[PDB]
Amino acid sequence: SENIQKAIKEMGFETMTEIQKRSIPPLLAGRDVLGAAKTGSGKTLAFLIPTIEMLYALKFKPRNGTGVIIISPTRELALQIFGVAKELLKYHHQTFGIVIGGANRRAEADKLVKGVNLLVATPGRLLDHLQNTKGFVFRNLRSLVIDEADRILEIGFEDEMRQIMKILPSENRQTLLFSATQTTKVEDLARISLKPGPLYVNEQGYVVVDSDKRFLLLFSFLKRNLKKKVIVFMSSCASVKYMAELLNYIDLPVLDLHGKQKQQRRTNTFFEFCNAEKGILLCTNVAARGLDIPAVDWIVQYDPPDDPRDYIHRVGGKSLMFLAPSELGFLRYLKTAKVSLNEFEFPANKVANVQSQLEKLVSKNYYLQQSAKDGYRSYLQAYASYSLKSIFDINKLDLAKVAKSFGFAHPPNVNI
Amino acid sequence: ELLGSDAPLEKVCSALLEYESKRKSLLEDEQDDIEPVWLQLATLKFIGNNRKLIPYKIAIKNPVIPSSSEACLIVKDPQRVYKDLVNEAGLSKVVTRVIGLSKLKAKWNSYEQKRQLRDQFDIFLADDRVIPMLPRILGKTFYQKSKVPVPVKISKGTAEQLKREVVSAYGATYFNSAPCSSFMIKCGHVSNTSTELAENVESILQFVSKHIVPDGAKGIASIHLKTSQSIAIPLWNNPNLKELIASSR
Amino acid sequence: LKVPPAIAQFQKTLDKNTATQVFKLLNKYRPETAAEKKQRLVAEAEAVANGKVSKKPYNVKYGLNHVVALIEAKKAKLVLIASDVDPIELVVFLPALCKKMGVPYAIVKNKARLGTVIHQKTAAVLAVTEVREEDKNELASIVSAVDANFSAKYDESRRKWGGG
Repeated sequence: SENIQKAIKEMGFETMTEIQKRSIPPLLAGRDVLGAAKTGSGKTLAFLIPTIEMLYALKFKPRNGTGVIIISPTRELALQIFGVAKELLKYHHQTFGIVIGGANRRAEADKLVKGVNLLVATPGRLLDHLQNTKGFVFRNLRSLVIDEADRILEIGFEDEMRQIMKILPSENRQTLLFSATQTTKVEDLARISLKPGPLYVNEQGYVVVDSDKRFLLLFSFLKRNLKKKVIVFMSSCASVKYMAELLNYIDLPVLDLHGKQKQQRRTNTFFEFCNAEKGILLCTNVAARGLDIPAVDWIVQYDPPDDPRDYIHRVGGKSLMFLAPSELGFLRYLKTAKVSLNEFEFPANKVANVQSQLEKLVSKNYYLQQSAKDGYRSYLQAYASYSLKSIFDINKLDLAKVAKSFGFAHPPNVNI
Repeated sequence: ELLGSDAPLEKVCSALLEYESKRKSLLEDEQDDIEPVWLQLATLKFIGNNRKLIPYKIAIKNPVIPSSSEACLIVKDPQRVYKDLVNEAGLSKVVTRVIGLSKLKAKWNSYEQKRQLRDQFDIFLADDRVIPMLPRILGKTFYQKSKVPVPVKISKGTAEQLKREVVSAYGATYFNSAPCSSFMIKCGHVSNTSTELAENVESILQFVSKHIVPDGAKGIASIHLKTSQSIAIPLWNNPNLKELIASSR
Repeated sequence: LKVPPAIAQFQKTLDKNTATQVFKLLNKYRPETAAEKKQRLVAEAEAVANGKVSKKPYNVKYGLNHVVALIEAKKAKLVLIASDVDPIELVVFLPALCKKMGVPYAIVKNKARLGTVIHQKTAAVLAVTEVREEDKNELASIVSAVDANFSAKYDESRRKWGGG
């Protein structure tokens, strides 16, 4: 429809990528597709445009309930997809929503009973709502989308995914599956979920810094390297938004791949950063997943990555890792991966002692305090959803020190 | 020529560059700090009646303070007017913080607070009318850890004067007068080459013989060139120092 | 008679010297009187009636519901509990709530003295939440004194049944 096109051209998207060649046309006919693409291929548009067409085709309304369920393994990936679906449904009337782990479950129940046509869910939270939440209308389910199926299986949601398929209706329902790698578990899940006869588609540096000094070391490092190119990887978009806002508030102009959750602005910001010889850009791992890394003097891993296997291949100018002492177990995993590494040493004298002033600035401003809480809460929730539970254990993490890095005198009250 | 009717410069200063270079023998935070050049001066008679807690604005053409060093400006009340003037002069990247005298006296009272403020900047500049107060308020935590506020005259309060004064303040070496017969003056670092170092030495010597030594260069006993750990190579010796002291006393 | 430890703790109050120093800081942060508030508001009224943006005010926090909510929010730096509240169960939990929230607290004498700071006849509890930058060291020294003269002192005595 024209509303789809008017929304698409708003994002500045022209032509159409290679993976969508064997997915978008056949999927528009309502046939099950077994997609398989690498990272950054643009699958977000692949399983959203045809499904949004099908919402418009059936004239779905909130009284009808959920029609499309999209499953993502992590909070950040689900939130990124939800942000894209919001952009695609800009000129629509079909309600959209997201349910994720660690979020306000009571608030999600109030939103689900009202009627969310396009639901982006996580395997852990969706099973909780599908079994307990009352008034959640999903008998009219028509499309099911699974993204990064292998990631879901490795996380440990095999049991949760099995109950989802047994609970959700299977008749006259389109189903999808996307996986970078095809394993035995991925194939087994496809056989029990996808319809028969589908259309198949086909050197490291680290700094051992405590949590309370994580930002102070980062800020001092960026002041020193103001005459270079810096790109920093974070664990969340909310963490990206807050640090970018805070750094601009302390006379350290930076750029972020967040903007206003506008896809066109992120591409514009990245294009400007690549063109500029000097500058600093902040982004999360998922936003930079599959993108083209320009000639950058420094790459900084401010927060530990949620996909260590993908990160160790992406790295292969200089690499930096902000590793907490409680996360020193990641060093042993690096040896098992057979990657050379060196330890960076910094003097405590040179670190900026602006923590007292940082807390005063955050407490005085409403929007800085609001952003700081959102960044702190999202960082903790992303931490609790890490694949490496043994290495990045949230319980071992000191919450008092962490909140100090965000500009908090005391740890704010965030749940999980 | 002024000091002893002779100019034994250039050769000694150029040789000192190779002398320290021969004595050369992973970390994250790095800086362009270089070992300072210490110009030792000995005077036949004491040059200070009492401890003077102000630096000497020895104008120089090769600055010893790099432009990357942060600056802190201390002004009289109100601080808002001078804060606006600093911003309008384009000195935001240089003069990072402007502190009114009343605010400096009150909001920085603890020794730890004074030390934190001291370590937050590389050079301190103060209004000439508020310089006599800084002996108090700032205390020993400032005047002993090589942090002596600079008496910058901003009385009329205009942008062009601020730019000229700061540039003059940055492009100058300073020395705190103390009651003794020997002292050291910062002439530069290894980054400055031999000819620029020689120019700094002669300019300092002219200033020292003018407004520091009461009897001029004739009262200079000896002078040597030194670094942090180098030998004090004798730049020049007075041919008549021994008899001058005997006759004077 | 024999009294429980939660009521016995109110007989061990802050010493005269520390209490006198505490009220020197409190008297800098008294709330403005009903008259001073009216004068400030009418002054801004004339600037509006004829023709024409401030800082956050600074004062000591008072009120039992208000202060308990500030302790639970960890917003209070110093909590001063009256020693003679007529129903004792009004403040009998405050030392325990302040211990749980890590709030430096003291039991001071003469609830009337607390009320005088706030221009009231009587106050059950006063709380200093956040003071000006000039008084950061004065409040910090008081909190250290309350730690030694009230928390380090007694403590073992507050867990014993008093009286008898």
